[PDB]
Amino acid sequence: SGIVPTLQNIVATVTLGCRLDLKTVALHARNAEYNPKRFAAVIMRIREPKTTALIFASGKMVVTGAKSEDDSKLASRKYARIIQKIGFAAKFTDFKIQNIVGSCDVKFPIRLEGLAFSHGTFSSYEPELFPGLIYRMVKPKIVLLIFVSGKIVLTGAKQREEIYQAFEAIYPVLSEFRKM
Amino acid sequence: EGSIGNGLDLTGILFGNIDSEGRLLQDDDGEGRGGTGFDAELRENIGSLSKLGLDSMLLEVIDLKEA
Repeated sequence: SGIVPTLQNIVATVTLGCRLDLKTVALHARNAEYNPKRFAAVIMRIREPKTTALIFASGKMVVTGAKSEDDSKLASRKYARIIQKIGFAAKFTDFKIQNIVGSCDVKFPIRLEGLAFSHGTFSSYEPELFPGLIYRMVKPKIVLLIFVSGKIVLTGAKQREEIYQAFEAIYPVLSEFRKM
Repeated sequence: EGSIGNGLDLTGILFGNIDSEGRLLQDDDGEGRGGTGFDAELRENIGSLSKLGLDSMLLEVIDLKEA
């Protein structure tokens, strides 16, 4: 015992409280992308912090790339500003981290087919497309990627406590079906 | 006259800052042949990880279906 999951990035959603014109938002934004073949929203991006974000015409936008709360709190303000700096009336509220990303190594390889045979009612493993394993932690609800290499990822958490728990919950499941 | 299944592919958005276009990125940069970050086993898988469970976290970061 002694690994602890390390935070790698975080994702939060923000709302301007006002609708915007994706066509003009991407045309007025110095760093934005609008692909009508993927969806109906724009994609902003800044190098300080180096993160990315996608705003919707409904004002609701999602920002990702931060590694903590203060990291995302600043990235969002910058995006919401690009809109007000463009002339729109975007605001800065409804900010909340709904997904935290973490990762760590158990120091040993794990049997991908062993975990899928013990938790087939929750774990997933497709040797025809994904050589890694995907465990959908029941509580909290999070997805953990485990590769024979020993790399464990944890995304979908809603609070640092979630990522630290998801690992403390599957930590044993892996040690029980380790490979070495 | 429409499409089936509204929403964008954010399987990577929750995996580590990505461009809704499906481009996953990393707040930090790495110029080595192997360091912090996932190799090329997840990036190419994320584009297709929306068929085992990420589907939920897929539409959970881009509710672009109300305009």
